Amino acid sequence: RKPKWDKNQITYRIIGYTPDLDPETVDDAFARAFQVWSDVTPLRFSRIHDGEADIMINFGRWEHGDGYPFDGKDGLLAHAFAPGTGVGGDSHFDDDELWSLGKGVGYSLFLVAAHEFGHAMGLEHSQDPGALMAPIYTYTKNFRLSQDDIKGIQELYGASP
Ligand SMILES: [Ca+2]
Ligand SMILES: [Ca+2]
Ligand SMILES: [Ca+2]
Ligand SMILES: [Zn+2]
Ligand SMILES: [Zn+2]
Repeated sequence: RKPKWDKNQITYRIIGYTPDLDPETVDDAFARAFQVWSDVTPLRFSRIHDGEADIMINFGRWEHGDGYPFDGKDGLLAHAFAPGTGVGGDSHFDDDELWSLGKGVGYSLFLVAAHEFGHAMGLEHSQDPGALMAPIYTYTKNFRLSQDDIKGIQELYGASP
């Protein structure tokens, strides 16, 4: 009934950056976001620096060339497409927002990314208020995956070796 990736080897590339954080910190917040899923499944993520990747990462504001617009400060935060060719799997983040690692003021890039990557793997929203896949953003200092999230991703790719 649902679409998923054919093999467990997926590539990704950060083709656009934001002015709000150091490039090395951005690369780290994105890798940490992928690991939350690879720790409970057989999935493997490899970063490439040339050519097109399975999951293209980017930033944008308002219409950015895909029919699905953003909306300035606050409101929508980001979005991702289901497993598919071409644009499928791509994750876009709104740059009218202030990205940080939570706290002071802004939205945690690590938290929003972990959520969008669940989409790129084939997950939908969850009715569980405490789930990472819930539709609303909530900041928490000590993050941990809920049973609901673990149960859904393992249903699609199996459990961790
Ligand atoms: Ca917005
Ligand atoms: Ca893609
Ligand atoms: Ca910004
Ligand atoms: Zn987009
Ligand atoms: Zn979502």
